[PDB]
Amino acid sequence: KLSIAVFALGCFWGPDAQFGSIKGVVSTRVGYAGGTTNNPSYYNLGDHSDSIEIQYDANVITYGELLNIFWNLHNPVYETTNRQYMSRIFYLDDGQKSEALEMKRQIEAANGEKIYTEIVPLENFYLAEGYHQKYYLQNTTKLYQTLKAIYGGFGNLVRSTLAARMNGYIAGNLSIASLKEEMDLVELPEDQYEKVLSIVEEIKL
Ligand SMILES: C[S@](=O)CC[C@H](N)C(=O)O
Repeated sequence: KLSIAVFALGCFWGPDAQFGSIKGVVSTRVGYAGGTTNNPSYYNLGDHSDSIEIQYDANVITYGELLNIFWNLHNPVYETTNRQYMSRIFYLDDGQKSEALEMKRQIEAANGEKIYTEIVPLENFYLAEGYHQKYYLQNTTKLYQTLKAIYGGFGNLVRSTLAARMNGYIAGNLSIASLKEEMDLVELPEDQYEKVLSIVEEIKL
């Protein structure tokens, strides 16, 4: 049992890699939310926004810390009607709602600009296509294939904490030192630890 935040802040690849680099974030998935059609998809998006579902351990990171990361990944100071990329916070309860509203007020005071992020109730979140998940990792072929065999397949891999961290590492959002600690948590057999580590070290160059 973990806590859930659902945010929208533009194309979801960067957010996936950024939030997935953070201690306390257990898993991420990208998808679509905020519209009024069931089962949207990339070429049939309707009025939905590109969104990220963050599953986090509230004992380790708070919703307030996640909102602060959210507002540091983009600066939503213009009003657009482009639903696919609109800045939105989908609250799952009234505590999330009030923390978001308060933090939005603080930001507007501290920097002087109106924030256009819509703070709205989460209705339905729909998972994006598999090719959008852990996008940087998926497109780093050897590392991906190795990790995928270790986790037992695509679904198990992309739902894992280590994939979230690896994806963030490839994207440039996590140090190799922190990544290595994460690899340590998984307790791989020595040989697999070494295969993964040499790919990762080769990526650092
Ligand atoms: C998920 S974003 O809307 C897609 C952006 C585009 N395919 C690109 O590679 O630049």
